Amino acid sequence: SRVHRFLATGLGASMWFWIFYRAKKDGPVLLGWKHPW
Amino acid sequence: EGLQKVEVYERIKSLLAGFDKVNDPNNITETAHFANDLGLDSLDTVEVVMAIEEEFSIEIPDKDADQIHSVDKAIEYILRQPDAH
Amino acid sequence: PKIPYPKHVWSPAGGWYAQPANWKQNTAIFGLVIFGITAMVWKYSAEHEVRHKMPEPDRFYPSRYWVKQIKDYERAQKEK
Amino acid sequence: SNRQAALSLYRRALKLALDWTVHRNLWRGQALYIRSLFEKNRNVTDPRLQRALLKETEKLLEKWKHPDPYCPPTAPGGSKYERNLPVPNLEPPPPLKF
Amino acid sequence: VVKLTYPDRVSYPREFEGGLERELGGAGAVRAFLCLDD
Amino acid sequence: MYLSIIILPLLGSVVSGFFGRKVGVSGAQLITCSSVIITTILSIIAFFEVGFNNIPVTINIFRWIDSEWFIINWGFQYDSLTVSMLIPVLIISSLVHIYSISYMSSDPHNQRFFSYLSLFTFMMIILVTANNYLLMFVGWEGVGVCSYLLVSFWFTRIAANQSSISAFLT
Amino acid sequence: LGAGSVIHAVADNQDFRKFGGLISYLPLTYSVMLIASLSLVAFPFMTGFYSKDFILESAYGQFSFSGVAVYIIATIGAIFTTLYSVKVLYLTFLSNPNGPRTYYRLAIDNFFSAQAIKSYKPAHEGDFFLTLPLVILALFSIFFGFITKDIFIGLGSNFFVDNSLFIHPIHEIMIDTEFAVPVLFKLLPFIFTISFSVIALTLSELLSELVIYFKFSRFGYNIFGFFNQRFLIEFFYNKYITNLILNLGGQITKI
Amino acid sequence: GLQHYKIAMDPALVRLGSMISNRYKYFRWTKRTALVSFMYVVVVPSTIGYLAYKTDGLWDLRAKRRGDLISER
Amino acid sequence: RRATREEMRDAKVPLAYRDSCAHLLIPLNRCRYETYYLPWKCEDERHSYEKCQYLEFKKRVQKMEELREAKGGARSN
Amino acid sequence: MSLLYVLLIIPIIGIFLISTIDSFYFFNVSYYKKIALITTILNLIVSLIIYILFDFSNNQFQFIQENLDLSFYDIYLGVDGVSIYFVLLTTIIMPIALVSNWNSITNNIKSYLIIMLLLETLLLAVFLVLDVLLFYIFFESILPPLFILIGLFGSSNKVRASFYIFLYTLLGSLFLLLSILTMSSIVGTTYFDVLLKSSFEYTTQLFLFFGIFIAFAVKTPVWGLNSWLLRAHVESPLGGSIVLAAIVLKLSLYGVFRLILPILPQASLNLTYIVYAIGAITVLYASFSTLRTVDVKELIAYSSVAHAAIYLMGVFSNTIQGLEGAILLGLAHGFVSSGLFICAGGILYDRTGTRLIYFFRGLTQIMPLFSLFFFILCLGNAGTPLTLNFVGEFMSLYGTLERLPIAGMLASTSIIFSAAYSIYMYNRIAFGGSVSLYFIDCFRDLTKREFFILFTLVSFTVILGIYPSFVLDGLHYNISSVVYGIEPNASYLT
Amino acid sequence: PNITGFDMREFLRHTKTPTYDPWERHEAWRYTGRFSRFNRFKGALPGFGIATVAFTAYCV
Ligand SMILES: *P(=O)(O)OCC(C)(C)[C@H](O)C(=O)NCCC(=O)NCCSC(=O)CCCCCCCCCCCCC
Repeated sequence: SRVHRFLATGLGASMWFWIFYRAKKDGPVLLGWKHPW
Repeated sequence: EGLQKVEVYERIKSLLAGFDKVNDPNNITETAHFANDLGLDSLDTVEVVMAIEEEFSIEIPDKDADQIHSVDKAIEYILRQPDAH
Repeated sequence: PKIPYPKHVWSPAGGWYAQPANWKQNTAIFGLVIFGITAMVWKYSAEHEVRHKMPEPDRFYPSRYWVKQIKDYERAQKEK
Repeated sequence: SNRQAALSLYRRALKLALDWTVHRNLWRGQALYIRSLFEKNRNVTDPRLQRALLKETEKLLEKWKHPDPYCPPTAPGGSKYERNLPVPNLEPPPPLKF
Repeated sequence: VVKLTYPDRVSYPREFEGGLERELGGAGAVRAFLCLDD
Repeated sequence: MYLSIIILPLLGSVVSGFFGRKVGVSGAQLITCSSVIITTILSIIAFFEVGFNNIPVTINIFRWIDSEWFIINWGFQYDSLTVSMLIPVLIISSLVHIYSISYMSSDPHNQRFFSYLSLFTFMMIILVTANNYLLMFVGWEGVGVCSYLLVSFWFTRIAANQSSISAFLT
Repeated sequence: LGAGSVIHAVADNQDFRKFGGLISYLPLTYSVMLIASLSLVAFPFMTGFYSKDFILESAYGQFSFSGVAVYIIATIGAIFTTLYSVKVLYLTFLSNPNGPRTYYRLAIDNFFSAQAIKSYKPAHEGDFFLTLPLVILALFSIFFGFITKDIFIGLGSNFFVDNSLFIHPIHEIMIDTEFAVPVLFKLLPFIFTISFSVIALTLSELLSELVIYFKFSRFGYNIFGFFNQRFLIEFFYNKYITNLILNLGGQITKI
Repeated sequence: GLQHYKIAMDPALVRLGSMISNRYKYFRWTKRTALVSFMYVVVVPSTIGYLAYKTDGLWDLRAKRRGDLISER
Repeated sequence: RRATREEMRDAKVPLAYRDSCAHLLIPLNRCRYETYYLPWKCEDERHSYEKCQYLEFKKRVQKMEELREAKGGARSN
Repeated sequence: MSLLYVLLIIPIIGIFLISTIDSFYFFNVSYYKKIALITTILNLIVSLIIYILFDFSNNQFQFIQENLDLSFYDIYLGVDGVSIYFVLLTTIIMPIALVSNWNSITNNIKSYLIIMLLLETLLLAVFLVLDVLLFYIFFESILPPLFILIGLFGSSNKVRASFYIFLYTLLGSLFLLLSILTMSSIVGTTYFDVLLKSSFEYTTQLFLFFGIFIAFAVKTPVWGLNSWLLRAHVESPLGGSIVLAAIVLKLSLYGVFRLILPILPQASLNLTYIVYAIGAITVLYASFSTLRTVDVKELIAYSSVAHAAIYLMGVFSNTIQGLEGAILLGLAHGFVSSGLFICAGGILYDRTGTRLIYFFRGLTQIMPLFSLFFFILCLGNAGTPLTLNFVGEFMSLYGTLERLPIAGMLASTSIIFSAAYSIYMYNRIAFGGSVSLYFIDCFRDLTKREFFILFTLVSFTVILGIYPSFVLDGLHYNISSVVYGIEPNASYLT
Repeated sequence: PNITGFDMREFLRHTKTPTYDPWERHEAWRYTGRFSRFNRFKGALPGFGIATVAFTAYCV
């Protein structure tokens, strides 16, 4: 039943990647370093 | 499907086998009295019961915690209650 | 395990571990009833659904095919 | 008398400690202090203070009583207690005209 | 503690041209801010 | 369509609860889950239609109370708020319906159970889809009775009984 | 639902005092509950982040005494939100086992002679019907917040234009929520979330002594009991509300 | 007149029903008991009645707009 | 240019955004209507609307510079 | 011949039919119940023909008959909007009351059937007579058949109960009779059409109000006068209990629509604060005690005292909403009270011989059908929506509140307190454990008889709960006539 | 203090893993490789390690 581990890491892989990918663009916005435009 | 004779005897055996205060692991049998056969005293007996119920996921009431003084009675008492996991 | 229970106790919801041998055709028989009166509801719903703003023809709109309040309007708009 | 109840205090004494300290390796050494504490009063014989000794300890169990002690689910106070209860009377009802 | 130490307001009340008299139900209703006191 | 997402969850529950003898455990699950799933699919359609295109829709089946100035209808209004309300209600209810298929294969009374959750689903649509406050109170008291009926589902639990009283009475 | 599969794994136990380990035993179950908790604690760029965090800026955006006053109240509540969020994750998953052997006794070690067929039951996860809703909600708890942020929050969204949610211009705070608030307060809950969690990680499995010292102090004993027992509110409810009703009925029907 | 099912009639429960049934026969007038009878029969309804009288016709919501009062007296 | 009521009311914009800065809001509402409010297609004019709001905000906050000065830094709320 | 007199005589044929068969055919006791059951169904049919002909927008009394043979005490019959649903309710209940004791009555079956058939003729005549002396002649005539019925078929303390129902009713009525007699000496008659258009001096109205209110506060019953109800509604046989809680209780509520509202306008408007004090105190006290009641039948009986206060406050609200909801509440109360007595007095007491709630616990394990209906009936008692009981409570409470806010608010506690005893009774009997261990013998579930008298009773309360326009429609025009007051811009139009 | 010897400081002082004890053999299995501190935290963040590898690839 190794499919359970794949779903465990697969969702865990979908997460922790949506953050850095989004922090690459929206990260400078909420920090006040650069305005949204 | 439920708890069996061999299910409880060996499983409980691994509990008191870890005692460093018994005479020896080879002195435990089906009818091993807690005091006469293997070396335990009046206060260690309840300490064993604390272990038994914790690893059987049940409760041992004080009324029924005193008739329990031998491993033989442990087998018959637990099989009486199907609340065992 | 399985809890013992009386065998005389008639339940409308079934009883303790109820399942008939014919749980499928009976399920199919009941399933037709739900569908039958659902579209019966859908017919009455499609006939009484009243609106005031009309959708653009381009936009995705599933109800353009069954409801009346705009089907007549759409063909009325198809007159010029 | 003065013997059956004495073990009962020790039965709950270490059990009470475990329900306060979730990490039971802390509780593991906790029992030894409880154990050695019992061993100190070994050959106490006169019931006059022996009864009073049991009264005094019962006071501190209440003074350290847990807000909610652990109970297994299939136990009074457990989660699964009296959950799926079979009917006490399995025999069918007798012939009566009602 | 918060009452003695809390920041004052930063932005002025929004100025709405005409006071939104008509759109908010007429004169017989609560109006917006239009060149009033502050 | 908009009145259908009110009827389907009701229909699964009566067959699950009043004819659960005649559809069996697995039939009660299949009927009610499908009814919820079907209601789920049309709910997301209404969200795409009521909100995105900005068309609120009105249904007035018939009158409920009619006394002088007081005309309360069994009437339903979909607008931007109620389609948004019906998304979490219908997505989760379906998943919980599936989650209970695994959850309660050992519980005997499993088809009285699946009717209550589909009866809960019905009254939550009633609550949010109403034209008026009084019809909302039907879904209001209806989920309250559904909650009592579920809190004391193991009614041989005295604890469930006091808990059900507290939920119902509070 | 993540907790529900946990209860099914053990013999329907619900106490944290006998929970632990289960990392290898419930990999999928741990993964989803972490995903859910992160959105619950408003970890940045999650489904719960936009929804839960915006509140505080909206609370602070209304530059009044009450708005700032509840910002502290909400933040300290958010601090304790982190504490139990890791407490569920730690005690059930990221800690030493605290249950009996049967919860963790796998089949890798023999440990059995004539009972190899049975008696293992080492808290396996559920079947397809139990895990499918977990995965479905897991996707929503990650992405659904960002996708619909303009749908509901936006800045000048015209989604609610049939007078479904009426807002009066006299107390608009939407523009002040994004502009007038200082940057520190916008990211302040993020600072508290990442910080106050590690103290819990430090106080358990790293020291595991300060919490015990704080428990047994007379001042610390009652604060544990008082909060455990729900601020004694039900005590004040049963004795002075419902038992009062049950005795007024007793006085009327006897005297 | 018909016969019913067989019941484990509990004399303690049976006798408790007898006393509840027959309690009316043993009531007496006391300093306590007249005070209880006086509070719940006289004082309390007199309190509601006094408030009902004192606030009768006082309010009316029917169509009172902004700038008008709920009160009528 | 500024948006008059007769043309801006027909746009059906919220009450709180009926300000004179909503000229750029009418095209913004269209794009969300065009692409189901997806927050990765209307990025350009979304920023364009925030221009006027941000520029207005600075003019507004700079007004407090003399307003709270007249009160000697007192409490304005 | 008037259909109304058809309603009054068919039960007399049944009595005559029942008593002479023994001279025709040891005739089996089954036959006389067959005649009694059929006779009530015929009354139901006629009353249903009358409703299908009834006009909902006519002031004149309908289905009247020419007499032109005036004596000193003639019997006139009429059917308008307010009285028709009360007649409709009586002819619906009576078949169910006989079926509820189909097996429970063993000895004196002829006597039981004759009383109830007589009891039906007397009860319909109350809602049909067209003057106030006739109203009193028939509202007090039920006492001898009720006295003998209780002490011939009652429970252990039937003697005490029969003496309580007879001596409280007689006393309250005598105070009512002194008021009716004063009216007739002023007006010179009692005929509704003549008497309604007479006015009265303010002092006369106040003293006429008392006597009538003494009478209706005994028969409501309001708390403190309610001890006859706890005895005579428990010790009665089940059919008598059904008639006493579904029909007899509602004669006083109808007596406000003929004797208090149209002829004592000023008196009612100034004495409402007394009535609402009594009514709110009644709701409040009758709820706390029924929370502590051990007799299962007495708990159901004494919840009627709780609900009868709500519709008593609705008829003194001078509001078209309160008056209508009051009739709806007393109409729905007849269905739910009837079912609850069937559940307690007919289904538990038959099987167990006891009514002590101590002996009952977890019947849902053994009685799935009984638990079902006993749950809808408990919800209706709690005024849960989808039930006509809810619509009556809601409409009465709005009227009570709109007339006197503090009293309606103190009445509005009923939502909290009626659910308290209705669900506390439900979880103690149906739920709360596996089964009571005092049952040394397993119980059969509902029979087909039990399943059908309950199915009807909850059917009426539910159907009229989704669509109460069936009753509300014919009530509107005639109940408009019993309001008192005017608007500054709609009075004296010229 | 009390007739029974019970010191709060001494009670709290013994709150540690004891050097000697008759119960390690029954409680040793918990503090092994299956539930060691390093192995417990081996999968605290399941996909974090894999995600970073893909993240760096996207940047480059
Ligand atoms: P075996 O050991 O069974 O023989 C027992 C004998 C018969 C010797 C008895 O123990 C006996 O007669 N002994 C003398 C009297 C007695 O009962 N002594 C036992 C010790 S009493 C004592 O010392 C009082 C305190 C006991 C410890 C209480 C601990 C409670 C919990 C503390 C922590 C709470 C917070 C976690």
